[PDB]
Amino acid sequence: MREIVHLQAGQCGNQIGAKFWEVISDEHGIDPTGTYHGDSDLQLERINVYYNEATGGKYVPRAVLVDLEPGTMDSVRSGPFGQIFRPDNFVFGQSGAGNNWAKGHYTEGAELVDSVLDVVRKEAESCDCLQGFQLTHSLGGGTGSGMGTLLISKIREEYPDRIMNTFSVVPSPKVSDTVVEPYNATLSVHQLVENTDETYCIDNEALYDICFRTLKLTTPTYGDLNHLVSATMSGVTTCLRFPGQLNADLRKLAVNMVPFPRLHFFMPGFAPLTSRGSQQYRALTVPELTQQMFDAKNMMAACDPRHGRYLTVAAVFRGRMSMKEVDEQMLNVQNKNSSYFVEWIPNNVKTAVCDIPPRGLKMSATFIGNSTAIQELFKRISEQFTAMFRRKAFLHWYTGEGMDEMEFTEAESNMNDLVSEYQQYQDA
Amino acid sequence: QKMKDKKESVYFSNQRAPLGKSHDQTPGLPKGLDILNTTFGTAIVRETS
Amino acid sequence: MRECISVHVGQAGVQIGNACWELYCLEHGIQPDGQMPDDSFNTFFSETGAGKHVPRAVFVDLEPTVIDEVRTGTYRQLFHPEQLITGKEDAANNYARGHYTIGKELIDLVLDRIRKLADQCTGLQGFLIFHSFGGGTGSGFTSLLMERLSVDYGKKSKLEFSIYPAPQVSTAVVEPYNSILTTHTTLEHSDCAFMVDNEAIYDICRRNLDIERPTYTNLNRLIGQIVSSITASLRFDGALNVDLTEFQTNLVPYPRIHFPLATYAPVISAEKAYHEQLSVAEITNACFEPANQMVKCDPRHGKYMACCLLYRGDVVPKDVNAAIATIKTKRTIQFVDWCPTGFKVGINYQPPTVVPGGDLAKVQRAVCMLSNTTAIAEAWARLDHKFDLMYAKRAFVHWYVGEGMEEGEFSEAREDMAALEKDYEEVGMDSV
Amino acid sequence: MRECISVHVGQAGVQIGNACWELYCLEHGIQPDGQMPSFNTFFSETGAGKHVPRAVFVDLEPTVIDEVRTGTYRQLFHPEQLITGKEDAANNYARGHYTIGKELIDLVLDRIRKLADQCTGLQGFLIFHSFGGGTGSGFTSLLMERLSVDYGKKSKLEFSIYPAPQVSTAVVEPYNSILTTHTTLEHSDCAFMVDNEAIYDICRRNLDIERPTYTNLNRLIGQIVSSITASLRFDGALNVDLTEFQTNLVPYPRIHFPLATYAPVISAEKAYHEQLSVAEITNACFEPANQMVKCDPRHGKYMACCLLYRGDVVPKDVNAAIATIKTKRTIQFVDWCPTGFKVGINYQPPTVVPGGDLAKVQRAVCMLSNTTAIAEAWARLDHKFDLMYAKRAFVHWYVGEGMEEGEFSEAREDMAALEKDYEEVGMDSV
Ligand SMILES: Nc1nc2c(ncn2[C@@H]2O[C@H](COP(=O)(O)OP(=O)(O)OP(=O)(O)O)[C@@H](O)[C@H]2O)c(=O)[nH]1
Ligand SMILES: Nc1nc2c(ncn2[C@@H]2O[C@H](COP(=O)(O)OP(=O)(O)OP(=O)(O)O)[C@@H](O)[C@H]2O)c(=O)[nH]1
Ligand SMILES: Nc1nc2c(ncn2[C@@H]2O[C@H](COP(=O)(O)OP(=O)(O)O)[C@@H](O)[C@H]2O)c(=O)[nH]1
Ligand SMILES: [Mg+2]
Ligand SMILES: [Mg+2]
Repeated sequence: MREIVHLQAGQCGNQIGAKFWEVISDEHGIDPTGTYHGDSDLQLERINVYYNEATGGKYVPRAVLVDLEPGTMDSVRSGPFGQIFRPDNFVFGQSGAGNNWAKGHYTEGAELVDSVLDVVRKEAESCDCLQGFQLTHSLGGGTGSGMGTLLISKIREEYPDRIMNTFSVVPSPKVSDTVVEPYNATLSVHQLVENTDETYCIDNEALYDICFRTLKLTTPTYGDLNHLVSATMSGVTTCLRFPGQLNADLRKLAVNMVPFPRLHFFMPGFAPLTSRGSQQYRALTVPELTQQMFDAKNMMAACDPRHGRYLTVAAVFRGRMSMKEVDEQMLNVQNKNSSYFVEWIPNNVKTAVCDIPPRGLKMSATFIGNSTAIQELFKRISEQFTAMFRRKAFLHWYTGEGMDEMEFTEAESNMNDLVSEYQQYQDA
Repeated sequence: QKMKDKKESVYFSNQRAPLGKSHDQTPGLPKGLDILNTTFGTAIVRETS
Repeated sequence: MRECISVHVGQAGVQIGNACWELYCLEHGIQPDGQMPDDSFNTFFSETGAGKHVPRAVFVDLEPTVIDEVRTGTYRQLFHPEQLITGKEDAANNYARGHYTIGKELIDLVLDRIRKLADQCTGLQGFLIFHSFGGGTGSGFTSLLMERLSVDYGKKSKLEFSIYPAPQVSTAVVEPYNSILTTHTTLEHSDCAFMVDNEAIYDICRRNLDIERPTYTNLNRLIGQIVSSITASLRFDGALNVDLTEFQTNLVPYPRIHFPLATYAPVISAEKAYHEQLSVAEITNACFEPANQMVKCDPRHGKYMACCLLYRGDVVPKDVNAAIATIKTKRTIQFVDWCPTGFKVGINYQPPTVVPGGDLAKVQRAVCMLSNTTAIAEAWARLDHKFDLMYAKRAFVHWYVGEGMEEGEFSEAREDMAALEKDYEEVGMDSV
Repeated sequence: MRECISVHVGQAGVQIGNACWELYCLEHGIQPDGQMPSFNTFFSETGAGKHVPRAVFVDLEPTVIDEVRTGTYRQLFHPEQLITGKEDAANNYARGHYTIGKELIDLVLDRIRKLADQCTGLQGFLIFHSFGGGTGSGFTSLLMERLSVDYGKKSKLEFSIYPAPQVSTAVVEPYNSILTTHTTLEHSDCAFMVDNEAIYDICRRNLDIERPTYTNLNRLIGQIVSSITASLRFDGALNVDLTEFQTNLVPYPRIHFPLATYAPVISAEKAYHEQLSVAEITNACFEPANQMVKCDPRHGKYMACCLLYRGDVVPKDVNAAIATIKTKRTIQFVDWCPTGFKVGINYQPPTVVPGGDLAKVQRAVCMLSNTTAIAEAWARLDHKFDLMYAKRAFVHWYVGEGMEEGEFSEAREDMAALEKDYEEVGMDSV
C-alpha cells in the first residue's frame, strides 16, 4: 500500500528494466512459472507492491513493456524470465522511428499512446493505495528520452501528489553513442524537471572504473552494469516491502530529499562490493562499510564530490546492526568532512535501517546522495548545445513536423536555469 | 597435355604469384584451415569473471 | 519483422549483387536450391510452403548478357523468374538512352515489382540498390528508379553502394560526363549513398594480403562483406543495434553531406593472423591508418566528421571506449572542432563468416567503419577539372544531343557541383 | 610490464640480430619456430601460443634478409617486419640517407608505431648499427631524427662497430665514421662501442681459435647484450634498468661512447682446471690485454666503471674485489670521482649457445668504462679524414647524390671540438 506502477521505454531502460525483475524475484522466492519457492516467511506478505497475483495459485508482475521498435520486446520474451508477464500489454509494433523527437510526440507516437496509457490506466484503477510510478529510460535518443516525457505528461493531469521514480543514464563526458544527443537530451528537460521527482542519474563511464579498480574486472560487459544498477533499484524499496526500524515511503523520501521544486536528482551506490581476491583480506563493520558508501569511487555517476557540497545524503542500511553505530558513525563522516556540506543545514544526513537485507552478504548497504557538484554534468551538456548551435545544424528533420527554433533556444535556458541556481545556492 | 605443361614445367616460375590465389601459404601457417586464429579469447575473461 | 528491398542495375552492381547472395545464404543453412534443413532471415528473404526460401532482390539491366549467365548458372533455383528482367540492346553508355529513349520501356514493369514485394511486407525499412557512378545505364537508369520511388512512396530511406571513379584509372571516355548525371539525382532524393573505388582494393590486395593481379572476383567479395556487416544488424540481435531510418538523421549533418567511406578492419590471410594479435585496441585504429581505406586519398588533409564504428563478433564494451578516447588524444587524427566527440559504436554477437575458397582468414572480430570525412572534396575537385576541358571544345555532346540532351544542362549540373564544392568550404571553416 | 623494441640495420646489425635471437630464445623455453613444448619484455602473445618477438629488421639489400624468410627462423618473425629495399646504399652516406633511404622511412617508422602501441611501459630501443658504410651509419642518422621527434624522451641505446686503428675492409671508411657523429652526438642517448680487431686477438690468445669467421665474433657480442638485458627479465639482488645506465655513465652530453669487456672468456679445455672466483675475474676486466677495444687504458685515466655480474656471486666478495682495485697505482682514476664504480647482480648464469666455443661457467662479468684514453682513437681517425680530404679524394660521389661540399669540413671541426671536450676534462683540477 505504498504502490508503484512500472513501465519500460527506450533500448537502454528496457534491458535494465528487464534486469530489474531478475533481482527482485530472487529476493521474494518466485520461480518464472510463478510458484513461490522461497523458504523464508517474509517474502510474501508485502508482495503486492510490484505484483498482481494470478488465478490458480500463481504470481505475475505489474509492468508494461513498450518501445516502438520490436526487436527488444521480442528479445526479452525469449529471455531468462520472459514467461512471467501478461501478454495483453506488450504494445510492440513492427514499425520504427529514426530518433526524432518531432514525430514521436506529434505523429508517430500519437497513434500509439492511447494503447500505451490505457493499461497504465488498467492496473491503477483497480488498485488499493497507489503512490508512485517507475519508468526506466535513458537521456540520449529520440526514443528513450523522447518518450520519457510522453509517458509522464498526461499522468500529472490527474494524479495530484503521486511521486514518479524514473531512472536515467546520462551522457558520458569523453565518448558518444549518438551525434544528435544534446539536440535531444535537453528537449526532455523542458518537461521532466517540471514533473519528475526521482531520476537516479547514471554515467556509463563511472560504471567501468568501479569494475576496473574495486572489482578488478578487466572486461565489464552489459551483463555487469545492469546488475550494478539493479542493486540501487531494489535498495531504495527496502522500507516499502520489509520490516525495519526507521521506515519511510517514496513521499518521505521526497519531503526529506527535495528542498526546492527543481533539485531532485539522485546518485546511486552500493557499499559491500569487493573483488574476489581481496575479499577475505577485508573485514566489514558499520565503520568499514561507511567508507565504501562515502568513498570517492563508489558512485555510478562520475562527478567530483570535492567540487561541491552535499545537500541531503540519505544512505539506507540493511541488516542486523547497532544503531548508535548508525548515528555516531554518520556524524563522524560529517564532523571530519566540514566544509563540503552546506552551512545553512545543521544535520545533513539521514539513515534508514532495515531488518532483512538483500541477499549476498550479511550486512548490505546502499548509499544515495543529492550533491550540488553535478552542475559540471550540467555545464558540459548545456555548452554542447549552444557552441554547436552557432551554425543551425540539424533542424531540417524536426521542422517537417513543427519543431521551430523558438523552442530550441528557450529550452537551453531551462537547462541553464538549473545551473544558475546551484551557483545561487553554493555560495547561498 | 595442358595439365602436364602447366604442372611439370611451369611450376618453377609462377610459384610466387598466382591469378586469384595468394600464395602457397601451407609452409608458413602451421595450422589447419578450419581452426580459429584471432588475438585471444574474451571467453577467457567471461569464464574467469 | 524488419525487411529490405534490393535492386541491381548495371554490370557493376549486378555482379557484386551476385556476389552478395552467396554470403547471405552461407550465414544460414539455406542451400542454393532454396531448401533449408527462425524468425531472423525475413530481412532479405521469404518462405514458400514447400520448404523453399525466396530472396528479396530484383535484377534488371537493359543488356542481357549478365542476367542470362545466372539463369543458366547454378543460382536460378533461388530467385523469382518474374523478377529477372532482361532486355534487348543496351544504352550506348549514353544518358538519354538509359533514361529517355530505351530506358523508358521497362520502367512500369520494374516499378510494379518494388510495388509487389512491399505490398506483402509488414513494416519496411529502406532500399538496398547497387549501382556505379560513371556508367551510362548505371547512372541514367538508377536516376529514374530513384525519382519514381520516393515521389510515389515517400518517407523511406535509401541505401545504395556505388563505385567512385578513380582520379587515375577508368574504363570509358565519357565518365566525367557520366558522373555529373547520377550525382545530380543522388543529391535530390538519395539519403545514404555510399561508395568505394576499384583502385584501393587493388592495393589492400598487395600489402595486407599478398595477392598480386587482383581479378574482378576478389573485389566483389570484400564489397559484399562491408554491406553484410552493415545490413546484418537487421537479422541478428545485439547489444547496440541501429535501424536503417535511425542513421538517416545522425549521419547527415546538413542536407548535402551524405557520402561517407567504408573500411573492414581485419582483412588478412592465414599466415599473418596466425602471427598477428588482432584484439579490440588495435583493429579499431587500423581503420584510421592511412592504408586501409576505400578511396585512394590522403586522410590527414581532412577531418573525420561523423565516424560510426560498427563492430561485430566477440567483443566487450570496456574495450571500445578505452580505445575510442585513445583516438582523440592522438594529434594526427584531427577532427572537426564544432561537432562533438563524433564517434559512434555498435556491438553485435555474430562473428565474421568466411565464404570458403577465399583468401580471407578466420578472425573472431570485425569492424565496419562509416566515416564522413573532409578529405573527399579533393577528389570532387578533380572530377570537374576532368569535365570542363571537354566542354571548352564541346566534345561528345552530339550523341547526347542525338538522344535528347540539351547543350545548356551540362552547365546547370556543373554549377550544381560548384554548389557541392562550396559547401565543404563553408561548413569546413571554423565557426566563430 | 616493461618492454624493449629492437631494430637492426645494415649488414652488420642484421647478422648481429640473428646471433642474439638464437640465444635470446634459448634463455627461455621456446622452439625456434616460435612455439613452446616473465619474458614479456621481448615477446607478445597471441592466444594460440605463438611467441612473436618485438623486432623490426631492415636492410636495403634483399640478400641478407632473404635468409631470414627462408632460414630456420622464418616461423618466428611476423613477415611484415623484415623490411627490404631494392638496391644498396653502395657504402654511401649520400645514398643511405638522402636518395635510397627516403622510400622506406615511412614504412619503418609506421611499423615502429605498431609495436609501440600495445606495450605497457616502454623504456628502451635496442637499435643496432655500425660505423662502417652507408646503411649502417647513414640510415641510422635519419632513423634517429624521426624517433626522438615523434616519441620524445624514451631512452635509446645503440650498439656500434668501430673502425680499427689499422685493420679494415673499406677505403672510404673515415668518410663515413666522422660524418656519422652528427647523429650519435645529439639524439641517441648512449652508444656502446666495440671495434672489430680487438675481438680478433681475444679470439686468438684467450680462446685458442685460429681463423675465426663472422660467426664467432657474433657469438661473443651476443653474450654482452644478453648481459645488459638480464636485469629486465630475471629478478636479482641488484637489478639495473636501462634508464639507470644513462645517468650513471655519461659525465657530459657530448660524451656517450662507453666500451665493453667480458671477463671469463676462456675455452672449454682450460675452464675445468681454473676456478673463477670474483676476486680474479674482476681483475680480468681491467687488463690491457683483455680489453675489447684497442685503446690502451694505461695511456690515460678511468672515468666511471659499470659492472654487471651474473651467477653464483655473493655481494661482499664484490666489495672486497672493488676496493683492491682503487688501492693500486697503475689503474689511474679521474681526480674528481671518488665513487668510481657502479655494480649489478643477477641470479641466472650465462647459457652457452650450441655451436659456441665459450665454456659453461658459473660466473661472468660484463664491464663498462668511460676512459680518458680513447681520445687517441679519435686522434688517428680525424687524421685519416685529414689525409684524404686535403686533395678532395673520393668526394665526387657523395656530392652528386645530394650533399654540399662544406658539409664534410663542417664535421671535421665538430670532431675537433669533441677531442678537446674530451681532453680538457683530463687534467687534474687544482
Ligand atoms: N566491382 C566491380 N566493378 C565492375 C565490374 N565490372 C565492371 N565494373 C566497373 O564498372 C565500370 C563501368 O561502369 P558501369 O556502370 O558498370 O557501366 P554500365 O552503366 O553498367 O553499362 P554496361 O556496359 O551495360 O555494363 C568500370 O569502370 C568498372 O570499374 C565488376 O565485375 N565488379
Ligand atoms: N662486428 C661485425 N662487423 C661487421 C660484420 N659485418 C660487417 N661488419 C662491418 O661492416 C662494415 C661495412 O658496412 P656494412 O654495414 O656491412 O655495409 P653497408 O654500409 O650497410 O652496405 P650494405 O650492407 O650493402 O647495405 C665493415 O667495416 C665491417 O667492419 C660482422 O658480421 N660483425
Ligand atoms: N547499460 C546498458 N546501456 C545501454 C544498453 N544499450 C544501450 N545503452 C546505452 O544507451 C546509450 C544510447 O542512448 P539510447 O538509450 O540508445 O537512446 P535510445 O535509442 O532512445 O534508446 C548508449 O550510450 C549506451 O551506453 C544496455 O544494454 N546496457
Ligand atoms: Mg552491362
Ligand atoms: Mg651493410
